[PDB]
Amino acid sequence: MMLYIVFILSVIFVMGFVGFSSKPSPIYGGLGLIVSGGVGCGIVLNFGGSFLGLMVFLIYLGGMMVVFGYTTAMATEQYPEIWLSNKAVLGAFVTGLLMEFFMVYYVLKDKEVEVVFEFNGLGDWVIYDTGDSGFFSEEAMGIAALYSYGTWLVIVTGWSLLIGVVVIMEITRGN
Amino acid sequence: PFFDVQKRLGVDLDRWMTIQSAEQPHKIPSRCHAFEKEWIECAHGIGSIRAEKECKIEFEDFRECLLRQKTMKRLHAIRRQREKLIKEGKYTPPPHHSG
Amino acid sequence: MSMVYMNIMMAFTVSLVGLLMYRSHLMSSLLCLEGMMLSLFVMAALTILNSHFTLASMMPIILLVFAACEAALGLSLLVMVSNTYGTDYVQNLNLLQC
Amino acid sequence: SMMKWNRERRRLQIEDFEARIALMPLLQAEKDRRVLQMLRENLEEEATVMKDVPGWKVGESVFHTTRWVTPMMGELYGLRASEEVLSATYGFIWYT
Amino acid sequence: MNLMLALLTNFTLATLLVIIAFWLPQLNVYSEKTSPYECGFDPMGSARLPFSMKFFLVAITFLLFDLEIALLLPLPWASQTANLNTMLTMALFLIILLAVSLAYEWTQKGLEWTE
Amino acid sequence: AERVAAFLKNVWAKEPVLVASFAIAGLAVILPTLSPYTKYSLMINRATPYNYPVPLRDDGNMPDVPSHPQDPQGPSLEWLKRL
Amino acid sequence: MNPIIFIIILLTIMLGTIIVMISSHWLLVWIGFEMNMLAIIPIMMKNHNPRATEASTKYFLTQSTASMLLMMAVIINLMFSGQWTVMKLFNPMASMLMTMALAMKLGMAPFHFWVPEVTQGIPLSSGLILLTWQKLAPMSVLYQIFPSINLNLILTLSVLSILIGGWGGLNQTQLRKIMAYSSIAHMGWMTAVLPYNPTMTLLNLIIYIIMTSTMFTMFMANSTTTTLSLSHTWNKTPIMTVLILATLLSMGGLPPLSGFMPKWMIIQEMTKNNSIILPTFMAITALLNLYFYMRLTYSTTLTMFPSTNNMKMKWQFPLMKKMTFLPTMVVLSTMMLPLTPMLSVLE
Amino acid sequence: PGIVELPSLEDLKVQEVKVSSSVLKAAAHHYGAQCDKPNKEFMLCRWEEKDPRRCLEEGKLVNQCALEFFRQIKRHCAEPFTEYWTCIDYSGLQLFRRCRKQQAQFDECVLDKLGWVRPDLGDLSKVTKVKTDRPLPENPYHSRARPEPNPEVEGDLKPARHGSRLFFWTM
Amino acid sequence: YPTKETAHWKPPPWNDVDPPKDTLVSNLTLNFGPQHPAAHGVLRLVMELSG
Ligand SMILES: CCCCCCCCCCCCCCCCCC(=O)OC[C@H](COP(=O)([O-])OCC(O)COP(=O)([O-])OC[C@@H](COC(=O)CCCCCCCCCCCCCCCCC)OC(=O)CCCCCCCCCCCCCCCCC)OC(=O)CCCCCCCCCCCCCCCCC
Ligand SMILES: CCCCCCCCCCCCCCCCCC(=O)OC[C@H](COP(=O)(O)OCCN)OC(=O)CCCCCCCCCCCCCCCCC
Ligand SMILES: CCCCCCCCCCCCCCCCCC(=O)OC[C@H](COP(=O)(O)OCCN)OC(=O)CCCCCCCCCCCCCCCCC
Repeated sequence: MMLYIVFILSVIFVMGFVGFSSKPSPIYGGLGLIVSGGVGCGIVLNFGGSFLGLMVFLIYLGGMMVVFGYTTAMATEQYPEIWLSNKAVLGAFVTGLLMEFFMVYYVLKDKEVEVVFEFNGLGDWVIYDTGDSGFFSEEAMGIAALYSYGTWLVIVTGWSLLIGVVVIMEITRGN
Repeated sequence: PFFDVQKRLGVDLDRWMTIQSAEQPHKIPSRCHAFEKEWIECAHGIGSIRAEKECKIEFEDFRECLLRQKTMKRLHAIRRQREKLIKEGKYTPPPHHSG
Repeated sequence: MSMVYMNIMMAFTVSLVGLLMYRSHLMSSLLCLEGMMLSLFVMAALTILNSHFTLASMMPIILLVFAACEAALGLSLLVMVSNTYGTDYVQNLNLLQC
Repeated sequence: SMMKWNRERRRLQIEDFEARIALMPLLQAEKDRRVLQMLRENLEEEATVMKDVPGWKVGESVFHTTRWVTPMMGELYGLRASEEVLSATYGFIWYT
Repeated sequence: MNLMLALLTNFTLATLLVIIAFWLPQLNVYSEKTSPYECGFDPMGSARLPFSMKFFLVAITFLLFDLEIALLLPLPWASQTANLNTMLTMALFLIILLAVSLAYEWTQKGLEWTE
Repeated sequence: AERVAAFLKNVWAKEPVLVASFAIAGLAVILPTLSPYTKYSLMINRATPYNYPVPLRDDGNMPDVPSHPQDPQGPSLEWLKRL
Repeated sequence: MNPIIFIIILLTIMLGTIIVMISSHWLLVWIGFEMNMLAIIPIMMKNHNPRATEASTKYFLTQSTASMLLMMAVIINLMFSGQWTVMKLFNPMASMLMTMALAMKLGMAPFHFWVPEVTQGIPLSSGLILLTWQKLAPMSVLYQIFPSINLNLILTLSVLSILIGGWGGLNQTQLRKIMAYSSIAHMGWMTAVLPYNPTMTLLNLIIYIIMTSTMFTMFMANSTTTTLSLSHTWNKTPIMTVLILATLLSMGGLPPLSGFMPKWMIIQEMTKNNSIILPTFMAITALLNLYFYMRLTYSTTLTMFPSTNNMKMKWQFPLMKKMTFLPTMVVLSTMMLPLTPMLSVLE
Repeated sequence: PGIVELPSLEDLKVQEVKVSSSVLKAAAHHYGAQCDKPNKEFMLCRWEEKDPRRCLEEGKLVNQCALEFFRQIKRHCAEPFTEYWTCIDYSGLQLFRRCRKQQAQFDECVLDKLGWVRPDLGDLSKVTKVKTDRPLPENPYHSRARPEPNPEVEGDLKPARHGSRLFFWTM
Repeated sequence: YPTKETAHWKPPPWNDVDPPKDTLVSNLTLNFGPQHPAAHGVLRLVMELSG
């Protein structure tokens, strides 16, 4: 049912994580993180944040494109490993999906599960707000306050990105 | 804060985002604004040792609004009971609950 | 604590367990750090968007800004490791003994 | 030209927002009755479903305070059909 | 619903075209036909060998600048605030620091590809 | 004034893109501090009614608050209709 | 490295730490650590040799993992309290992650394996920052969240640190590895008194910094990084060996030296809270520290190890090292016990 | 704890205003000029009472006044109004810009046959004052009694008795 | 305290600088032609490429 779209996207979100957490060739690990970024954008986008969902997808699409170039230069071998070529990779991949299956199986059967925290399986739609906003997007108004309210945040992040460029040149200088 | 430069200098560096009942753009309220305000006003100036026991009612309502644990349990029981009655043909849903 | 929070918190645990169990490639571990940041971004965005905490809506963006700095910093170190040994294997990083 | 037309666009926006501001009292009044009607219908139906449960008290509040708490989506559409629940939850986000 | 159905149709059409491509034509597969292409002579080594990136430093810098678009894209909404003096100050400060980063890397020969 | 003109001509002959960049950016920082219309941008943003104007309970001692929308009291947008 | 760039990166390290101390919002605290790690690593890579690359990489991997756990704690604390204030956390699971994240940053046992290796792989000046300045930010956070810290977790880490630090320091001949294991052991004393009196955590941190900064300054003066290299100091700078003796005896907690004060005050607070078995165990286990400080005095000041002929050439040149604040630090690290009641200024 | 009190379905019964969104937007400016007092009364009740159950009676007078408003349009301006809101209804954004000629015909009918003057720009966004006999709520949040503050410490600050009293120290 | 595990440990270099590893630069060899538009048909240009 489409009422569980958020839950169905979060299952793919975990499956993508098991994709790169099992650590095959970073080429295939990068693909797994793109799938998680794509569905993660979908999950966030269904809670009312379209800018946040599209932005994280946009940032991670460029992030894994640099990682792809770095994988062909410094993280490549003759036979890049897939989720089936190695027992250690395959073992961790099957284990991740089985735990995902059991958690999904129990939450949809009992409507509850207790692991550190107590989770509810009624559906994500039961916690949404029943009132409408006005003529604006609340997420957009909060993000636009960074420049009027977040003067201190803009300075530290701005300085951090500046020093970030200085640092990477220093680290990679080699002399 | 370990060093309270903000309070002495009179500069607000990060206090404006610490609570969700503070001033927001366009006076947009948070869903648990009333509950947070009550817990903050109950436990003002009395220390966390006292507030942990004397403002326990407000803080439990505030946590109920935040995570809705007790409401979802209540909905679960009603929904579970309705299925049991329907599964054994003992309850007819009304029209406005079906269409 | 809806059923979505379970999967998001499980994603963080998977990426954490993935980061703490190295295979060979330093690049494979760097992906797990970027995976963990993604989980924290999603989990924070969900909580903030659901509670209508308007001003907190910028926090997830500020979380991505400093995730890139770390990711760029981790890549810069990976260049120098590769230039010294010809691979990004972590078993070569053992000249220093505890 | 661009700044002259954008200036006119701001005045057309204020007019549009004032049209909403004229209707909000009527819309708010309707919404209050609609929300209260739905809650009562769930209360009249919780009584029949939960008549046999031993310790159940129909309409009990989960909060200590007697203040009005805005119902969340589950409380308001707890027992209604999935078709109307789907539009009340994702109707706006999905309308493109 | 509409967006999801639009995506399903686009990738279903793409998939069906690929399926037809592999099942409609007559195939004659043999070893030499599917060998890797290197202009007529056998490749000397594996294509999976390391491939040096001479613009690695510029690629790292792309990660940092690609995060400025996330911070800069809210500007159209930021201009709607009542605190224009503060908003315009931090908008220009943020863009200027982005420019100083470019100036530093440019002057320090950071944008030049390694030999 | 002679040696400085040499610098400008030299850059204008070798980095015309950068000369245009710095000139454009300099105007962005300077003109707003001088334009008389900058104050109206603040007023237009403040005059846009996103929220509902919640009425004030009338205690009988608020002469500057209108009782009806079309009363003379209260802020006026006559300036905006001519700006 | 350009001197201006070194100064800017140095100030960025301080700014990150200062942001953590003045921040009242959790997000800013996290930003402080991220800024601090961003600036520290280039100072570790300054000499650009394979050991420095390994040290920086091991340091980055550990610190990056800790910052992820700290952000998880902040978000979990946000879900259960709906506020970002830097105070006691409102969820037990958030406290454990934050406590462990702060333990990894400090290098407490059993998260200590990087401290001996990172310190060995970087120069002495970079090591001094690693073992003195990097401890201010994590200790700032523990000082503010201690009411919610699980008592068993924090005391367990403290006890393991005192044990591992003492044992690890016995099998070492490298000064940077000796100072590294000494640091781990001293972290235990700071965090052991944390649940009972956070003021004494500040006292031990201040005294530990002064003594630690004094040892590195004296090792930096002679460019000594090994026990045997330090064994030639008596034949070049005899005065420097006496100062090393007094400081090392102070670090061992022997009265009437300054370093006895933090142990003495920490035992007082724990015994007031009816904690008797732990202070006794901590004091006795600290004798492991005093043993491999005594072993350094023996080969440095109390005996005269063999010299080499070329040493005679070093007699004709003075010490051109800056040795900033060394005369002041050595005095504060040895003669401060009569001023012990001045610990009240920290309150 | 406690039972949530809800009105009966008879308390929520009222004659609805069954007109589409294009009808409301076409008449919004005149509607907000004529029905201000019952509107602002109800809107003050919601923000002061913070409870929809405490403003049902005011919420009915909003409906009653809106009906009388449209009945007057239905008696004098029936045809010009229909053309106006038909043209607003055509646009996806319900823009005012595209119906000025039809708006003028609607504005002149009410001006002559009813004396209604359209509010100027910025009028309906004004914060106004409303007279009401309804008492001001005293505890709208249903707050409990705030805990008593810690006994404040005040007085003259004398020197520490016998100094620090730290072990053997005399000062 | 020597043990069997630490029998092959040796003290680090006096200046923290380990010898650089034996040159293992792996240039990429590519056939540029003969069947190549820019090879003029019958040129087999074997090129060692770094990037
Ligand atoms: C006096 C009161 C005593 C009170 C006692 C209480 C305890 C406090 C005292 C602690 C003792 C600290 C000093 C230790 C000795 C320093 C070592 C030394 O001799 O220098 C050699 C050594 C360099 O020798 P080298 O390795 O051969 O060459 C390095 C380069 O390769 C060379 O490359 P180059 O040739 O291009 O040159 C680079 C350039 C570089 O120049 C500098 O070194 C300047 C560094 C910036 C310091 C600026 C002063 C701080 C205040 C500035 C105001 C803004 C601060 C906020 C910034 C954010 C706001 C924007 O020049 C230098 O290197 C100058 C030589 C170093 C002199 C350092 C003098 C300042 C240290 C004392 C002040 C502490 C500063 C905070 C520590 C920084 C942490 C990262 O110095 C260092 O690199 C170490 C720096 C110090 C790190 C340890 C500092 C202690 C950390 C604990 C905090 C203590 C305070 C809080 C707790 C206690 C109070 C309650
Ligand atoms: C109030 C807030 C606004 C102010 C913000 C403060 C920051 C301003 C700077 C932000 C932009 C960062 C870049 C600034 C440095 C300029 C780039 C640079 O570093 O040039 C160094 C240049 C290196 O080139 P080189 O290899 O030496 O060969 C040419 C030699 N002539 O060596 C050189 O020869 C350069 C010679 C000096 C160049 C001066 C450039 C000044 C730029 C600012 C001018 C703005 C005003 C102009 C517009 C007026 C209004 C129309
Ligand atoms: C590649 C990109 C860069 C291209 C070069 C940039 C352009 C050259 C720089 C000077 C011009 C900048 C301003 C841009 C044009 C402004 C708009 C315009 O020209 O229209 C004139 C307009 C007329 O008034 P208006 O009220 O709009 O009348 C119709 C209203 N219905 O006027 C207005 O409405 C607004 C009046 C304010 C105009 C702003 C400029 C005045 C700034 C204060 C004086 C300082 C001038 C600079 C001198 C100091 C710097 C050297």
